[PDB]
Amino acid sequence: ADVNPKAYPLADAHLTKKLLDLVQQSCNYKQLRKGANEATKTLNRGISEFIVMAADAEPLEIILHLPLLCEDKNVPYVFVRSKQALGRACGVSRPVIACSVTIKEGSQLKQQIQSIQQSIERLLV
Amino acid sequence: MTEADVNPKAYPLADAHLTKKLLDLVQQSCNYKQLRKGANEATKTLNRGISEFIVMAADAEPLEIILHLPLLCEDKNVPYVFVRSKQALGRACGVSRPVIACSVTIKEGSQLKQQIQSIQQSIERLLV
Amino acid sequence: AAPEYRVIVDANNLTVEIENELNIIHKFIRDKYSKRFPELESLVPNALDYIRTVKELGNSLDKCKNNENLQQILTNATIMVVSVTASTTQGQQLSEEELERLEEACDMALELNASKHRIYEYVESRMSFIAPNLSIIIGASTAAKIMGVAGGLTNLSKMPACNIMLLGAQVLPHTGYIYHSDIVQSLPPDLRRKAARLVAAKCTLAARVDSFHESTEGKVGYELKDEIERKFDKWQ
Amino acid sequence: EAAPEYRVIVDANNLTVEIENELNIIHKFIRDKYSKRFPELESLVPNALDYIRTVKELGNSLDKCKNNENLQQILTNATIMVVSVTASTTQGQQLSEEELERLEEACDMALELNASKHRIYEYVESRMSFIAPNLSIIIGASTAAKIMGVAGGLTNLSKMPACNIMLLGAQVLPHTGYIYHSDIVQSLPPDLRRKAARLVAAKCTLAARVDSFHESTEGKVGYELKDEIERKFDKWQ
RNA sequence: UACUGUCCAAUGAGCGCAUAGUGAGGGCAGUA
RNA sequence: UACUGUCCAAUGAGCGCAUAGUGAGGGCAGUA
Repeated sequence: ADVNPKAYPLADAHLTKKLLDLVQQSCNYKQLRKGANEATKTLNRGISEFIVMAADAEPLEIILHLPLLCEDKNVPYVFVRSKQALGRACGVSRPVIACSVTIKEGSQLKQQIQSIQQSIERLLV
Repeated sequence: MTEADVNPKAYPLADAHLTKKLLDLVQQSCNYKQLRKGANEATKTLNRGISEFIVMAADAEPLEIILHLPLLCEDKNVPYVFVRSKQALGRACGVSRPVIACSVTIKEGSQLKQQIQSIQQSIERLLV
Repeated sequence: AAPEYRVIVDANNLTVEIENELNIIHKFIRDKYSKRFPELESLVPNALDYIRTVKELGNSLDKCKNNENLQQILTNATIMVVSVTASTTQGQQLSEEELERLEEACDMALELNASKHRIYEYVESRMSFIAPNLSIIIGASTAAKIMGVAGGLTNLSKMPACNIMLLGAQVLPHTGYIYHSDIVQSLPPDLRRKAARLVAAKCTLAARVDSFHESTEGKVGYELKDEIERKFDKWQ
Repeated sequence: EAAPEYRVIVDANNLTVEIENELNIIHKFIRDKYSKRFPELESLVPNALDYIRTVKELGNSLDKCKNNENLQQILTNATIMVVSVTASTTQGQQLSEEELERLEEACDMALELNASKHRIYEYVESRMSFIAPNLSIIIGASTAAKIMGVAGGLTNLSKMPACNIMLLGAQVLPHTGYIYHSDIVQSLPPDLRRKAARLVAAKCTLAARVDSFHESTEGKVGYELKDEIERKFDKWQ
């Protein structure tokens, strides 16, 4: 089923998965901040790698600010079709409507991340 | 043999009969939350001027680790007495370990007021 | 410039200043009037109702039974009480200087008071256009407060709930405008911290909803407050 | 009472830290204004005094790194080979007499400060072991002179609860004070430090008190507590 | 949680960042 | 600690005072 128009950019059923096991991986690695609040904190502080949001979160607007902080420091962001999924992915019993992957010098995830960064760019204008 | 020979610096040293009354009082004041257990913790109650009396154990080796206290109850004019066993004392404060110093904190409208009263007088009596 | 909010925030401030004044006047009029009718202080406990009365009965205590104006302010109970207790007054009359001053002070209270209301009516009538969903949860007042110190509804929407909760704290540690709001205040004091967190949290949501002028007729806001109200009724 | 010896040592102790700072800074100045020729050497030997010492010799001519006598006695020979290979593969240019003159001059400075440093530590460690012998045995000459500096002398230092003593001269890291950054604590796995501090803190409070009255002058209590502590550190890994 | 065994413990167990901060499981009942 | 039942929980569980302060039990292993 089609998502709300504001959800953009929206990731292929492929990108979706690639993202969610990045997020899982970056979870057992200390480089994950989970929750729309904590998400914003890190955007503010300039230490976010990318943002993942959950286009099924109502009211949608409850996360739509994050996109506007990605403009201050240019930072990527994507919408996966479902938050229930993104919660399992972050290592939590409950839904998660956004998350943010910390910046940490010399992280073995360093490559697997930029891999995602550059993947989202290709989605945008 | 008489173990009646303890370090002289441990002054004044409670009469056996007295020594009971303290442990007993200390045991109760532990239950009325008017008790602090510890070298360090007693020092605090002295400075904050909220200790009625100080009880120390002559067992305390080296003894100097608590001799700083008598010099402080001089300043704040607080009664202080030594009992013979750090071990006996620990058990009174309800502690499986030895306790070499405890203080009976001040607190208003507590039934142990007159008890503490007496104890205090009785200590005064030997410091004089 | 021309920041609409800044005015609202600014106006809402009078109302607390006027609120402060009214308080002073009351304490004053209660103080002076107790020379003429001491016992009144405690029959009418309400600041405003107490003034309206000393303005009404004044030096003649007898004019308080049968009184049309009074009857529209005080229960029959309280009226019949002040009426009997005022034939046993226990205090002398007032000299013109003492009365004109006190009467003049009353008139003030009321002019302030009723002007304070015309100010509130503005602050709500606006606060619900700049940030409708917010206002419904906390209070048009408290809303405009935090929005004031956040410096805009936009900068407000770019904040973590954790922070918002803290907006306006210097009493109690880390109590801010939300902790002192009406909603957070109207419950048993232990339940007020869990309650501040909650409300801060849910406002950070409404704030965000309104930074996009969505749900303008006010939807989100009501549902949100409901969820909150039940979470309360649950706690006891 | 007038000029009390402790004060003189506290202030004396302080010049050492002043000089750590001064050297730390001279270090950075030389490795920097030298990383122009042999920029790599910096990364090769990471040790201040050694570095500074070497760069005074090496100097303007960098041929003959092998078989020099002080280059030898100042350096391990296993690490004197790894230079001549990156010495031939030189990465920088020769130096003006104005840029060298100020480098040599700032080395002599470095070393002469370093001398003065040690010979102050020698003084403090000595007199400290007469002033408060047991306290010293545990934490160390200097750190002991620090807790004393601020406590205002062994008497008060003594009347202080360990909790307070632990926090002496703290403001980097919250509620960590002289004893936390002491030597005997820092030499541990970082997870072990927040505990170790309170352990040391508390034993120091005992020594401190014992020294207050001038017992265990030979240093007995001190040595004992220092052992009871080291041993608990093993049981602890 | 109970019990058992061992170690440590008032001669101090455990705590200790950031408040425009923190950031995961938690409460109640019953059973073991 | 574990199990069950139920109520909450990233749309945020729990924290929020003192730091020249705090002040009691704790860790680990075996058993249920």
